[PDB]
Amino acid sequence: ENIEVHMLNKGAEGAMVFEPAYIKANPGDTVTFIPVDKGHNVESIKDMIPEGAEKFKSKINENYVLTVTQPGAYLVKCTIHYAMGMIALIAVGDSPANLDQIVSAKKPKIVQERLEKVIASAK
Ligand SMILES: [Cu+2]
Repeated sequence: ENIEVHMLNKGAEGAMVFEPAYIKANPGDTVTFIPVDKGHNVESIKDMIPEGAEKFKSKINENYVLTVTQPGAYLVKCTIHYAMGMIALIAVGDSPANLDQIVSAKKPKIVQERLEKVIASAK
């Protein structure tokens, strides 16, 4: 199945957000990122995707279809607005083995707070 995600300048959680910011998917699903506001992209974060997965980076303002195969958790960002907290978490399959590692990893304090809300007030 397909899961559609919007990239927005402003949303429920504030400025520069992905909606939804928590995405549950199964191997073989697709995640479609739609730039409803311009100035955004999607890129996988170094060491914050499962082992075996390839990294990716889309073009600014492009509609991007991501096919997820390897199970685990994926933290993705908007390259442009990562420092302002623009991130989304994709969880592929149940009990993603690297999720605690991702939560502990080093990242901007604004992104850390949003990530904690996605796993709490999101799952
Ligand atoms: Cu952005």
